[PDB]
Amino acid sequence: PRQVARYRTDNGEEFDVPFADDAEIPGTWLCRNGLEGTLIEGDVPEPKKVKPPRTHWDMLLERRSVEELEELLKERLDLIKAKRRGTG
Amino acid sequence: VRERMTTQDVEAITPQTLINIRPVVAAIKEFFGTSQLSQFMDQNNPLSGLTHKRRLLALGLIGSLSVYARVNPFGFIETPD
Amino acid sequence: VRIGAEVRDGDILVGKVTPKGETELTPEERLLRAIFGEKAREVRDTSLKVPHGESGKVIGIRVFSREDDDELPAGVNELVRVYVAQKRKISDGDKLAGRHGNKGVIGKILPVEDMPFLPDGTPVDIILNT
Amino acid sequence: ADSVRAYLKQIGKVALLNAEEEVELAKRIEAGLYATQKLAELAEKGEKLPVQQRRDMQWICRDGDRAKNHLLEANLRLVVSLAKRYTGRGMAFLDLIQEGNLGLIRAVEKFDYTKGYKFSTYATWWIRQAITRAMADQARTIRIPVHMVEVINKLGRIQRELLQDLGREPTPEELAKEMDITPEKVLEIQQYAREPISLDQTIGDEGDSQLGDFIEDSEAVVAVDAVSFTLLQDQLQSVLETLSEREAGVVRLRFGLTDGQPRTLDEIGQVYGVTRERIRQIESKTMSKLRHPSRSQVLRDY
DNA sequence: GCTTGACAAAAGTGTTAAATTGTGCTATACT
DNA sequence: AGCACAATTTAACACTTTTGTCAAGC
Repeated sequence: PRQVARYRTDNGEEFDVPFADDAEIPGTWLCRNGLEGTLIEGDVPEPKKVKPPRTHWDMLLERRSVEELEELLKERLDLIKAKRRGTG
Repeated sequence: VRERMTTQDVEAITPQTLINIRPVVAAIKEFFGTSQLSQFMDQNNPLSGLTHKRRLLALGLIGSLSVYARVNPFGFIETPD
Repeated sequence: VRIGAEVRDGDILVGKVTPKGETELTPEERLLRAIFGEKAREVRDTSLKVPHGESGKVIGIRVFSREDDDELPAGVNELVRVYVAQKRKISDGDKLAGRHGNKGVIGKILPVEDMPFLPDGTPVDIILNT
Repeated sequence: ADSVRAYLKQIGKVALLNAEEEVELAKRIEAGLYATQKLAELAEKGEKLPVQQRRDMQWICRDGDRAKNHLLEANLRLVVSLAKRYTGRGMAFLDLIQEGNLGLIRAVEKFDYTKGYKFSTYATWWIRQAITRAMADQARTIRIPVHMVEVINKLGRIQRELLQDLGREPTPEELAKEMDITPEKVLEIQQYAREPISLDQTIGDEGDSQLGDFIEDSEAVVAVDAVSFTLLQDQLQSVLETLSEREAGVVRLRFGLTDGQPRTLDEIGQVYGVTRERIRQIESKTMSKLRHPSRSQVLRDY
């Protein structure tokens, strides 16, 4: 007594996962491939509030205020503009 | 100790903090066990235990000592003066 | 086991038990459980039995319990050692030997009667081949 | 042919940075990071910039990473210098070095050139922490969370400092008192700290038989039982032939001999179309019938 | 032979508090 | 090392639905 569900990985490979009939099938399944797969059924409800990992920009921003950065860029840009024709 | 006495500011160093005696005790406990020289005393009769003591070893390899043999201070066999 | 008791092969020396679960007992096992009314216990038997081919009397017991005193290593809560000893009659098959390197198995043990005996009627103990 | 003597041969190629250079490279990294973010933010804001200035900022980014990689490649010696001290603790040297290089990477991302401290001052923290944190996560075959590795090491020092104070190894109570935890807790901790042994290790001691082949598989089928179990099934089947048809069906379903699944009284009554109470009443009469000596004496031995 | 209701133990189920666990971080200088 | 904090697991408990039982009765 079992119902079969299919899951599609990102690469396109499909996997058959036999479940029991009286239970609720998941929408994503850790497959033999090692990659998450999405059911080809109607739901497929949710992505489960994935959170963004911390990036180098996050670390920089929380020490320099955006004004300090703008001035440093002006320093750098005025430095660049020195070689465009400017000084020789 | 060298790593301990080098890694710090100074004047906080005491002999105890500088020395964990773990390597000393470990080497001794690790010698009596898991060593070819240290062996369980063979004793099914007083003779066996007596000859287990006085047995000599080499890294022909195994032999026992002479009756009147008397080792010298360093460990040079002296035979009877 | 009580001191001075006689123990054969497979007898129980110390009775010990360890937790067990989930049991998930077979249906044919439980049906008898209900018929005879013996509740399936929640723990499995881990009891010390005398090894196969050993027998003797129990000399002494050494019990070490965590309850009172007794520095037993982390995890251990109690220890008991059983000492068994046996008189070993010289048996056919054992090994004898003299101080000159001669050794052999006891091939047979003949009744004192049918033994080569001196004119005294003094039977000889052992017979060595030439 | 050694692997590490090669890595050392390559990192030394780069020239260390003086105090002034660290600041210069650090500037280029922050400028490039913001310039890159500024461009990406405009598309969201639906804004545009001077075409010429836009190409300038685009080059700023390219220049920032060169400083980012140059800054890393210059300080690799620092990672190795700290990695030396942690060898033999259960992690290979190279692993400690790479993990240290990961800390070095974060030191660069979080370094602040405006504070005026030499780079090695702030990099040692991240490099050190990276190596240690790695060991707690990887060094043990059975991974132990960091907080537990932390307490185990503290229990070790408390035990070492207490060892030197009392001239004897302190018991759980002292160790517990000095550490402000229950002795039963320090016992649970000392079990966690155990490290496994090698099955491939040879314990023959004259015979060269490894430890592995000495373990008794306890789940393996007992030869006599699987047969006596098949004989019990047969004995039960025959014993049921004495009961009524409806009667045998109930006892089977209640214990699940036929379908391997026990059933509640309600479930059994639903298949027979009767109340759940009656099902209970049936079982009782048939347990006392099965308790009749004729059917039982055979089963007691089983 | 069977069903009803009262009823208590038992097993689920949802809601919260506690604990465990994982990640970030430490600024003299140190290659 | 050591701590802070967030994220997640585990416990705890109330409360609800089940499941087994009783006495009395159709």
